[PDB]
Amino acid sequence: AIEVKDVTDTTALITWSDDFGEYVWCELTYGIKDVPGDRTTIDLWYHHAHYSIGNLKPDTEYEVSLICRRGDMSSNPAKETFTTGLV
Amino acid sequence: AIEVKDVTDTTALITWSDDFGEYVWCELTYGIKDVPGDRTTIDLWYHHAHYSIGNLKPDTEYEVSLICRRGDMSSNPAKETFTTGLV
Amino acid sequence: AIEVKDVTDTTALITWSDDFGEYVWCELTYGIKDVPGDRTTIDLWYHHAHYSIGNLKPDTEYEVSLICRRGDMSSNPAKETFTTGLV
Amino acid sequence: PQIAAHVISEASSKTTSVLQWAEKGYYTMSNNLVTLENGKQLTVKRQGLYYIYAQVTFCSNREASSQAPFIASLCLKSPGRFERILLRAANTHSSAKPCGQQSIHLGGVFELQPGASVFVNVTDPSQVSHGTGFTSFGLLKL
Amino acid sequence: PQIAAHVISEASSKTTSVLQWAEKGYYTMSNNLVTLENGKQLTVKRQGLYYIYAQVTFCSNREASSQAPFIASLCLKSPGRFERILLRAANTHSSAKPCGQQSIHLGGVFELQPGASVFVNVTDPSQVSHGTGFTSFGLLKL
Amino acid sequence: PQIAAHVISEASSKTTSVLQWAEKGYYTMSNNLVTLENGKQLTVKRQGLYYIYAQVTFCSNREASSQAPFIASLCLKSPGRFERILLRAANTHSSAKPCGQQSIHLGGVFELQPGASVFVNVTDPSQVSHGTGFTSFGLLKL
Ligand SMILES: *[C@@H]1O[C@H](CO)[C@@H](O[C@@H]2O[C@H](CO)[C@@H](O[C@@H]3O[C@H](CO)[C@@H](O)[C@H](O)[C@@H]3O)[C@H](O)[C@H]2NC(C)=O)[C@H](O)[C@H]1NC(C)=O
Ligand SMILES: *[C@@H]1O[C@H](CO)[C@@H](O[C@@H]2O[C@H](CO)[C@@H](O[C@@H]3O[C@H](CO)[C@@H](O)[C@H](O)[C@@H]3O)[C@H](O)[C@H]2NC(C)=O)[C@H](O)[C@H]1NC(C)=O
Ligand SMILES: *[C@@H]1O[C@H](CO)[C@@H](O[C@@H]2O[C@H](CO)[C@@H](O[C@@H]3O[C@H](CO)[C@@H](O)[C@H](O)[C@@H]3O)[C@H](O)[C@H]2NC(C)=O)[C@H](O)[C@H]1NC(C)=O
Repeated sequence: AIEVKDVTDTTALITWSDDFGEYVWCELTYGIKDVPGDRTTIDLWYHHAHYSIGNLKPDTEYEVSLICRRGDMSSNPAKETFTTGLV
Repeated sequence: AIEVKDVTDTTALITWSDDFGEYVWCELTYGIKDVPGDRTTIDLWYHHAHYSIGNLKPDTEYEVSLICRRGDMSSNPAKETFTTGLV
Repeated sequence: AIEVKDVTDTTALITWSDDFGEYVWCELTYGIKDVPGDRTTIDLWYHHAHYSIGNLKPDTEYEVSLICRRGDMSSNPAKETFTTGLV
Repeated sequence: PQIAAHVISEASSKTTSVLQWAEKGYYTMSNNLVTLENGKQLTVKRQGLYYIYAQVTFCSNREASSQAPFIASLCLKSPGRFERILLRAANTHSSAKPCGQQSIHLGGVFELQPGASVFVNVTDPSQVSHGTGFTSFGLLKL
Repeated sequence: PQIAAHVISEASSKTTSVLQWAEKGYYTMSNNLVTLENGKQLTVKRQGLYYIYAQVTFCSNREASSQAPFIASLCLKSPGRFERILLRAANTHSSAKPCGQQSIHLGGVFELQPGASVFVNVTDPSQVSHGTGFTSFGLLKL
Repeated sequence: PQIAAHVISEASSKTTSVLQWAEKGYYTMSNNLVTLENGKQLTVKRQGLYYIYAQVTFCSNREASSQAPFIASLCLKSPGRFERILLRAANTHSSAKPCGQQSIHLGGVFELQPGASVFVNVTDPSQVSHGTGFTSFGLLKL
């Protein structure tokens, strides 16, 4: 699971679950979908299960990524897409 | 509240309470009242609520002070007076 | 108490108890009995109560030692002997 | 009757300090005399003594956060009376990279009146971990 | 009958390791079959199984204190028998400036006899925080 | 009937993550409707609500151990169903020399069915302290 709730003009709640395996450290990576380049990356504990993103551009289709790590071994990159609103 | 209990020759129990606000770090300051100069200052967690003073001079009127801090904002300096005993 | 359980070819479980006093840090020291020289020493919390030794030589009579410390004061060196098995 | 509860944690976009909970996973609501209201509080309907408990697990950093500990408080709103604190726990932020994980556990015996609500709040909710098992909140009547 | 207790902490000029408590704030003493004696112990009058708990919160520093952890122990004095330890918890002192805050929580099911007294003691009482909620001690009969 | 338990810790040569316990010291087994099986689990025989708790104390070091916290989990094996996690707690390893001591406490209200077994496991069992009082595990039926 990797859900995207409460998407507004500038913000969005990312959540996930502890089903993948015995992982420890993960990278929440996001940025504008199909405007190649600028990407924000965020180190999170696997069992933290949430991050709230802010300072997003309105009316913009974003792209979220979540790969998780146990030592040198790494998890299946779990993706999700979302589009901010406008006002 | 800022009470002074168990005053003896050389010692005294200072106590206070968590009524002032959402403060974090405080300065318990004391010294001889009206012998201008030498003052002892003690960093304490706001929610610690107690300090026991020692190595005080007997038969001496002391003065206690307690200002508390939340970032740059600071609390109402709460004072109290006490006089050690003798033997 | 200072017991030695589960002695096998290469391994052994050392256990003890919290009866000696109010000690803090201890030294579990072992090595081959009567082959003078090479000794392994292991810093342990007094209230940890266990260490599992590995990489021991088979068919060999070993010697365990346990002195415990509270500041500069030190405990009665509590010894024990054990002999590994073979296969 | 047997009156107990246990509700798991649930993240949200609130900013406000009051933790959110849900009747999900291995939750418990014995009967309607204990209720979870608006995902934020366990409200009781019978007067008496309860053992209320809560467990906050959180990941924090000393450099990222301000010079102030993580405080979790278990609070009581009784009807027709002011807010009250029952239990509190404080933990310094860790020096560990990305963050340092630690758990708090509050538990105690208090007298709830009818319509009384209990809730758990924290200094920084963004730091609270919400993985299966890690953060939960409950109650049981003596 | 319903036999439970919960007493809040109270600072004192004792030096001795045994923590002091008071029937103040949101305390509980159900009936005279549980009593708080001399501010230091919860004494029972009926034989049986109890869930005893205590929560110590403390502020400490690694440089100021000696190379030794903060130990809180929940002890039992039964009549006509030696002292006994039931539960213990240990915490290293923090590296944080002035001090670093942390909470312990002990809780367990034990068999008390009639006239048995339980109490909580610590390595360094001067380090124990006494703010509303932070340090408390209680009991409840099954 | 009164159905409660409390078992003390006991070291072993297992490597496997499941903690071992014993009916020793100030243990409690009220009657045969709660049992300690193979030193690893508290199995119940009657359906209903229980407050299950456990306390792990451990000594660890940040440099010696891998970049990963100490996790203790309280698990449930029900008959004819998969394994389940009920409660978890996580703690970063300390920066203290030889090791740094800290305690976890898990406690919660869960519904056990008949023949259900609960157990406590940890990331690194070699780090678990086993001195009198420090590490224990129990249960009590509502
Ligand atoms: C969790 O919730 C509790 C209850 O709402 C919070 O406690 C409350 O905190 C506020 C802010 O510091 C206190 O307000 C202050 O009141 C005093 C006395 O009237 C006044 O001197 C200050 O100017 C300020 O208005 C409030 O009294 C206090 N309530 C109680 C019952 O203690 C707490 O802050 C929350 N905890 C966390 C960790 O967020
Ligand atoms: C909290 O209180 C308990 C109970 O009074 C304290 O435990 C006791 O600590 C003393 C001092 O280390 C122990 O005395 C020792 O007894 C052994 C065996 O007879 C002897 O070898 C030593 O020379 C010393 O006399 C005492 O046995 C021990 N009692 C029990 C029941 O374990 C404890 O120190 C206090 N805890 C804190 C954190 O202050
Ligand atoms: C304490 O014991 C529990 C229960 O046995 C352990 O939880 C289990 O951990 C394993 C290993 O990560 C999980 O296996 C994984 O399953 C998922 C989903 O099928 C799969 O994607 C992975 O490839 C892997 O096979 C298992 O699901 C999990 N069980 C539960 C109920 O969560 C736990 O690891 C132990 N805790 C400690 C601290 O040792």
